[PDB]
Amino acid sequence: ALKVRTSATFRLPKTLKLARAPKYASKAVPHYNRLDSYKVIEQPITSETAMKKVEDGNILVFQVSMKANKYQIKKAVKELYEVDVLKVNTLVRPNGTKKAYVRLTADYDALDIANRIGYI
Amino acid sequence: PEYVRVQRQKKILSIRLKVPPTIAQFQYTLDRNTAAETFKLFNKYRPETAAEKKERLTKEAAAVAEGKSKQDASPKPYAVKYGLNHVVALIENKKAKLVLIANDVDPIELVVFLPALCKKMGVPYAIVKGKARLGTLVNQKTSAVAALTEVRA
Amino acid sequence: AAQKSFRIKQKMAKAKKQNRPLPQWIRLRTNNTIRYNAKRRNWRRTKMNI
Amino acid sequence: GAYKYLEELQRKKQSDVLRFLQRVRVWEYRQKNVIHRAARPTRPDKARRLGYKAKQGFVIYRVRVRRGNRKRPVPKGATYGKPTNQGVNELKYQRSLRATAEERVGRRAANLRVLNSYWVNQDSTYKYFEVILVDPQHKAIRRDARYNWICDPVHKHREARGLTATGKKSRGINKGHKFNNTKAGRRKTWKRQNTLSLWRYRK
Amino acid sequence: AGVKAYELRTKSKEQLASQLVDLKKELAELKVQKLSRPSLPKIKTVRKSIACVLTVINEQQREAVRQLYKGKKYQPKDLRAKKTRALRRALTKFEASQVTEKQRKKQIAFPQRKYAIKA
RNA sequence: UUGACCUCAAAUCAGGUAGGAGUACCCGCUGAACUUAAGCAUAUCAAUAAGCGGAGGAAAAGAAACCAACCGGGAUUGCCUUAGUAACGGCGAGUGAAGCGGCAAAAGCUCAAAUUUGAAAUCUGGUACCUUCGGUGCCCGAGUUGUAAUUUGGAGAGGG
RNA sequence: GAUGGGGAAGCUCCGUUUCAAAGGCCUGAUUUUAUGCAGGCCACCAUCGAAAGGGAAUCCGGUUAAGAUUCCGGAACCUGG
Ligand SMILES: [Cl-]
Ligand SMILES: [Cl-]
Ligand SMILES: [Mg+2]
Ligand SMILES: [Mg+2]
Ligand SMILES: [Mg+2]
Ligand SMILES: [Mg+2]
Ligand SMILES: [Mg+2]
Ligand SMILES: [Mg+2]
Ligand SMILES: [Mg+2]
Ligand SMILES: [Mg+2]
Ligand SMILES: [Mg+2]
Ligand SMILES: [Mg+2]
Ligand SMILES: [Mg+2]
Ligand SMILES: [Mg+2]
Ligand SMILES: [Mg+2]
Ligand SMILES: [Mg+2]
Ligand SMILES: [Mg+2]
Repeated sequence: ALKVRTSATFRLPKTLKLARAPKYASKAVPHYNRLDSYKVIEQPITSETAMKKVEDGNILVFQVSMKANKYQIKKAVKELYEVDVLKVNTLVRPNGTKKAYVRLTADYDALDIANRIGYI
Repeated sequence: PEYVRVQRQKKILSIRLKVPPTIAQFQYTLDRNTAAETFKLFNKYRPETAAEKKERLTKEAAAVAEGKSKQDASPKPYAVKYGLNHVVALIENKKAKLVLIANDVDPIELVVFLPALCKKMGVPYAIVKGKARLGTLVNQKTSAVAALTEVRA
Repeated sequence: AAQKSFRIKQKMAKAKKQNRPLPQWIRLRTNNTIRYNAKRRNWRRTKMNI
Repeated sequence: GAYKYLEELQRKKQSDVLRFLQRVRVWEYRQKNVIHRAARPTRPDKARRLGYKAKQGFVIYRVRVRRGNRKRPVPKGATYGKPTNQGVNELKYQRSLRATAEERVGRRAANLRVLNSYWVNQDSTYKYFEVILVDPQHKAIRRDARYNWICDPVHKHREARGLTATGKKSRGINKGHKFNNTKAGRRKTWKRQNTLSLWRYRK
Repeated sequence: AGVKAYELRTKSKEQLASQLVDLKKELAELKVQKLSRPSLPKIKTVRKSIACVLTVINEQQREAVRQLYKGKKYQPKDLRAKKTRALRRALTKFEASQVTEKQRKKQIAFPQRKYAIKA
C-alpha cells in the first residue's frame, strides 16, 4: 500500500548531520589571553581631584583598556592588589581613554593600598 | 515537490500523445516466465571479477614467465558480451547468437535502432525489462544491452 | 548633540589631541624647515564637517 | 559502434520519431529552472566530438534563452540624435543566443571552464542549449596531458572573450578575402590601418 | 640592558612564561614612577624585552606543530608556503611535464639531433 | 518484506575553487554628439569618447573549406611596398583595402568518427609506509549511456 | 530591502509570501555519551525602519573651581536565577 498522510503539506525530511572532523587545524596555535590583568589595568590616575576620592571616599581611580567591561575590571583589581571591590563606575574621557572609579569594601582602606602601589 | 510532479506528468504526457511505431515497439517486454529462463542461462556466463582476475594473473605469471609457456595455460573464457559500441559491432559482424535490449534507456536514441539492426542482420533479439537487472550480470550498475556469442556445448 | 554616537565622540577625541602648537624642540633639529603648525584648527574659524 | 547511427539519426529532425521526442523533451525542460544541472548529456555522440569525456571533472549544464531581437533600452523610444540612429525595434544583437547561454552558465559556475555547447531544442519563446564544463582543479584534469592546457590562467573565462567556437564565429576569425576586416581582430586591424608611421630618416 | 634572544632559546616554556609575568610586573611598576618624574627612558627597555620573550615563545610553539604535521599531506594554512595567490594555483612540476604515450614515443624516436656544417 | 537502479535533495559532512583591486598595452559587447559638407536629413566625425564584461607578461592570431590563373606559391604576426591605388560616396564633402615582391622571426600539431573483447588493459579519493612538486601496497568509488593503447587526411588501418 | 524565482549583453531590475522539499521548544525514549533514536504540538517563513509613537523598575537630603534622578548618606523598586 502507501503511507497514510493526514496532512496535504509536504515538508523537508530530517536527515543526519555530521560534526566537523578537519584534516588539519585552522591555526594550530591558539592565541594567548588578549585581555589579561596587566592589560585591563593600565595605570592609576593621580590628579588632585582623583587624590581626594582616595583619601575621603575610599575610591581608587584607574585608567583602563577601552575593551574592558565592569566584570573584567573588578576581576583584575582583585587579582593585582588582593583587595575586595564594592562596585565599579566607568566613563569614557574626552581624550578617548576609559576611567574607572573602583570603591573598596569597608574591610580595606584605599589610602594604604594607594601608597603600597607607590603613587600619592 | 516539483521534481515529483514533473516525474509523474512526464509519464502521463508520453501516453496521452500518439507514439510513433519506432518508439512504441518498446512497450512490449518479455514475460516473467521466459525472462526468468533467460537470466538463468545468462547467469552461467558471468564475466570474471576483479578478485578472480587476480588469481588468473598470478597463476599466468607463474606459468608462462618461468615455465616457458605460450601464454595459453588458461582455458578460453565464456562470458556475456556487454557495451553498446561492442555489441553493435558484434551484430554487424553476425557474431551474436542472442541480444538483450533494455526498455528503460532514457536517452532512447541509443537503443532505438537496435531492433531494426538485429532484424536486418538476422540476429534474434529480445526487449527485456530492467537496465539495472542487466547490469547485475555484468557487475555494473547499468548495462542497457547484453549479448551472447559463444556458448558451451 | 549631547546624545552622540561613539563614532562622533571618537573623532572628537582625536581632534582634541591635535589642537596644540608646534613643539619647540622641533625647530632646533638639523636641517629643519618646519616653522609652525600649518594644520591648526579652531572651533570659531573652520568646522570639522564631521 | 552506435555513435555512427546517432549522428545520422540526429539529422532527421522532422521525422515522426524525433518530432515526438522533441515535443516531450521541450515540455520537460520548460518545467525546470532557467539554468539547471544535467546528470548526463542528452546527445552523447554530439558531446564527444566537441571534446567531452565521461570522467570525473566533466560537467553538463542546460540553459534556456529568450528568442527574438534586442530592443534598444531607451526610455519611451527617444534616442536624442539624428534620424539614422532612431531605430528601436528591428535591431539585432551581434552575439548569438548560443553565446548568451554560455556566458550565464559561466557566471553560475565560476570555478569551471567552458569548453563547448550545442543546440538541443527550441520553441517560440526559448532556445535550449547544453554547455560542456571542465573542472580545472580536479586532479583527473590537471594530470591529463590532453586536457591540462585548460588549467592555464590564460584560459580563464573563454566564453567572456569569445574564444569558444561560437565566439570565433561572431568575431569573424577566418581566412580568405571574405574576412579582411576581422582576420586578426577587427579593432587591431583598424589601429594598424589608422596609424601614422614615422622613421628617423623620413621616407 | 634587555634580554637576549639566543639566551631565551635555551630555556623551557615553563620558565619562559614566568619571566614574561615578571617583566609585566616591572612594566606596571615603572608606569607609576613615570607620573612623578620628569622623564623615565627605562620604560622602553622593558617593553622590548616583553616583545622578545613573546617572539621566542611563539617560535617554539609553532615549531612543535611543524613536527606534529611532518610528512602529512594536509597542514594548517598558516604553516604552508606563502608565495602568491597565482603561484599556488599553477600546475606543479609533475603536472606540467605530463605527456601522452603517443608523444613520448615520438620524442624518443626522433629527438633534436646535434650537427654542424663542416664537411 | 528486503535489496538494487534512476532522478532529485540535505549536512558548520572531506578536500577545493570563484568574487575585489589594477587596467598603459590586450580580447569582446554596447554606443553618441559637437564637428565637416560654408545651410541640411544620407554621409562625415566614428565602426571613435563615455558605459559594461574578461585576460596576460604579452594578449590575440596560427598550421588553409588560403592565395592564385603563374614555369605556380604554401600556418600566423610585424616592417618596407602595393597605394591615396581597385573600389565606395546627395559619385558631393569625403572615404579606401587585398594578392604578388624585399625583410624580421620561424615550429609544429591532436581529438571525434574502428571490437582490448583470450580478459577497463584507465582514473579521483581514503589509508599505511617510503627516497614527498611524488612513489608502492591495500580498500571503497567513478566508468561499458565508453575510461586507456592504436589512427587525424601530409594520411592511415587489417592481413601476407 | 535579502533569499526562492523570473527579467537584462551587463552594471543590475522586479518582487516580499511570492509556481520553494524554506523551521524548532515541551518532552519521552537513554544511566556505553552525549544527545542519536519514539508520539504529538506548531507552519507563523529574513532583516532594517521613532533619543517627540508603544515600553519592566528611584525618590529625598547633602556634596564640586567645573558632574550628578549617575557620586555620598538614608529609604525603595524591577528583571533574571
Ligand atoms: Cl557635547
Ligand atoms: Cl574535440
Ligand atoms: Mg555610563
Ligand atoms: Mg566541511
Ligand atoms: Mg554644416
Ligand atoms: Mg560655417
Ligand atoms: Mg546649423
Ligand atoms: Mg571607452
Ligand atoms: Mg598578473
Ligand atoms: Mg614576446
Ligand atoms: Mg595565446
Ligand atoms: Mg591540416
Ligand atoms: Mg603565409
Ligand atoms: Mg569610415
Ligand atoms: Mg530589491
Ligand atoms: Mg528596529
Ligand atoms: Mg551642571
